[PDB]
Amino acid sequence: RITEMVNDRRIMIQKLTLAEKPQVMRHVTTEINNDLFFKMSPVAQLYIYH
Amino acid sequence: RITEMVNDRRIMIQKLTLAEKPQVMRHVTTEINNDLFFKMSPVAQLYIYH
Amino acid sequence: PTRYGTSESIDKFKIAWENVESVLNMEGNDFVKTIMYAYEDNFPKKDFYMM
Amino acid sequence: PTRYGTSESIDKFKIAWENVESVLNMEGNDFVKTIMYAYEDNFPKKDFYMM
Amino acid sequence: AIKMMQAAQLHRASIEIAFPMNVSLSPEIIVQCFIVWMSIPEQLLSDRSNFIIAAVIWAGFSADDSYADIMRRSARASDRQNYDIIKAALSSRKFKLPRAS
Amino acid sequence: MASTTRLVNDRKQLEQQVKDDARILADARGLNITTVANDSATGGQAIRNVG
Amino acid sequence: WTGTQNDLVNVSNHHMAYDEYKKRVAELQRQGKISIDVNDKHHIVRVFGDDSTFIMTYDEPPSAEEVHLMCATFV
Amino acid sequence: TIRKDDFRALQAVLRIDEDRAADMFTTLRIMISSIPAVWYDAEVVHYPHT
Repeated sequence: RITEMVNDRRIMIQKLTLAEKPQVMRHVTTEINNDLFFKMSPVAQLYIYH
Repeated sequence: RITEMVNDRRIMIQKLTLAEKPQVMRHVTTEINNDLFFKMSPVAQLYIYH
Repeated sequence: PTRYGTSESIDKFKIAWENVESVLNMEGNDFVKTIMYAYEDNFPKKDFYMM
Repeated sequence: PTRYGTSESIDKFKIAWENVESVLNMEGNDFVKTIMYAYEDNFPKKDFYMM
Repeated sequence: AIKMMQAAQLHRASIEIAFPMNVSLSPEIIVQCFIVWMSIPEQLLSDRSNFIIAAVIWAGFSADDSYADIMRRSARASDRQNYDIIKAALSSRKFKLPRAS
Repeated sequence: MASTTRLVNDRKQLEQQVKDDARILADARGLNITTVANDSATGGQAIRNVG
Repeated sequence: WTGTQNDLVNVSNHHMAYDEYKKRVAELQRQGKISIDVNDKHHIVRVFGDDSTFIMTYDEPPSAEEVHLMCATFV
Repeated sequence: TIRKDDFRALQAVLRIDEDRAADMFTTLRIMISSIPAVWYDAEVVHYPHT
């Protein structure tokens, strides 16, 4: 998911060892995409200026 | 046995004695195949690097 | 492989290797043994035991 | 002519260069020697020796 | 030295270059890329690293394309193919670079 | 153009021969491999998912 | 030319000291001490005659004992 | 920006001397003839080694 996130080839992500592939982590409930950012338009000007 | 090998160098040994021939002495020689370490292993990269 | 767990078997194998090394041969370095020991955390336990 | 002409290992060049280096330090050849040791990177020893 | 010696033996352990973080086209990056281009043999590097080096080199010579416009060529072609295109562009009648092999 | 014009090549061949026979007879004493450990960690900044 | 000579000599051995301090720091990093991710980016050396100073910048600031370890290694 | 003349100097300073080449070749010649060749096919593991 992170690799698909960062489309730039200059960035390269650490490779995973065989023993580290099946390890388990906790992810967030819902991801932050452009959808959420589009909904802050009425107040975006203040944030940009500051 | 020593004189027989003609591999790379000229080995010369003086005649011992008419009476010192039957003297006994211990000399061991390992007899184990060494071709079973050079198989294709999933860890060969570590061998090469080290 | 059907007597212990996936880790107790590894420990038993290590003990057997150390015992055999100290029984027959004089003390040395055992290049392959140290190579196996150092990178044992880069492999899952099952395939490490198989290897 | 024969016996290690234009096709020899770069190892052998050290042997050949010794005589030229010795001659280039004979108290009266100093003009060429300084020019050689100042502009080596543009005119390396190999082409000078070939010339 | 050890890594370069290993990369010349295994046929599959080619060196992978890690570029500096969150700094693009800094003055030292350009000269370091040039040194890599004309001093490090091409067969000892990964296709990705060769492509990045070639992109940094070609950014400053192209009449129109910029660095981002060149890095955007990741799609529509592979890494090795892009590297070959750029290298062929750098050996034309107008530009000539060594590219040590 | 005589036998005096074959001295440099003679020295080259003699040097190669001496280098060879100085190593054919030299004893083979293998060393003990040491200093083998896992010391190739890789750093960098984490991802640190926001939410 | 006393000041010029002093500042030329002072700025010379500083580079040779930093060169080997980098090796020692890399040695400590592979073992467990200073830890990875503590790598400087810009180092500036300023010389005024005999007296001189050395400033190194970091992206993540090392903790207090890291500073002591690296300063001891450099000295 | 860099002047077109700044490259030929860079190529000139990167040249390799003859004695340097001989020393380069000696070590490689003694290394190619001793390392086992059955491990050259090994797939890379522990990526930080490259």
